[PDB]
Amino acid sequence: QPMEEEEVETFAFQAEIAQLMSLIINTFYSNKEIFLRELISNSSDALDKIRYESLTDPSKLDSGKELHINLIPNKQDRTLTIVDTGIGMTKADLINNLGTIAKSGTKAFMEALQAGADISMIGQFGVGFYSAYLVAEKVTVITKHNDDEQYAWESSAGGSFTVRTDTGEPMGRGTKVILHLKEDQTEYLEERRIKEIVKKHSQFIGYPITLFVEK
Ligand SMILES: CSc1nc(N)nc(-c2ccccc2Cl)n1
Repeated sequence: QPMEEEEVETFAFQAEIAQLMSLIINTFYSNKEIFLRELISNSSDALDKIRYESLTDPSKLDSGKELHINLIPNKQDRTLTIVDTGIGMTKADLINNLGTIAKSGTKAFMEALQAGADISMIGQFGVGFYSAYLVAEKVTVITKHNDDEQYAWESSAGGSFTVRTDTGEPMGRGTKVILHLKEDQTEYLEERRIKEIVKKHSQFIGYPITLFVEK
């Protein structure tokens, strides 16, 4: 094929977010399983946003009426994908919300964690997404909002992330978080383990979850 050209935007994480990511990555924490509760909570919040906004404007569901979460472990590529049909993010929302803008709870959470707080407290500080780095060496976030095109965000930490127009499979609306798991964290690809953690932490979320198991 003749050479194709793709635009990439590389961003630096806000200094404190980068400090938090390094703390989560480079330090042992027990109870890493809470990463799933945090991502399912973000999906649930996104599904509430489109649900309430569609009450006033039902055409916001032209990109899909079904409001749900799918969990997709892939043992071949060692990824766990969390997909929702929530509100999604515009490119601007994605750049702002996933690393460039200082988050209110970052400083406070780092002090709490170092003082011996369990990693489980992360969600209360509004930085729960970053718990993905307890189990993943790389995270890819694919998102589609009614007001913009589909975008792919990705980071292996190291203080930067990239954003590009997604060349992958289009989604009607919502967000897909792809966790590229660390070699020692493959238990999160096991259906019994995923079911255990969803029953323990994610029972009252408001939307149906479906776990897709590879035969
Ligand atoms: C606003 S739509 C949305 N959907 C999901 N699943 N997650 C998020 C989110 C919120 C904060 C930080 C990172 C993400 Cl990916 N945002």
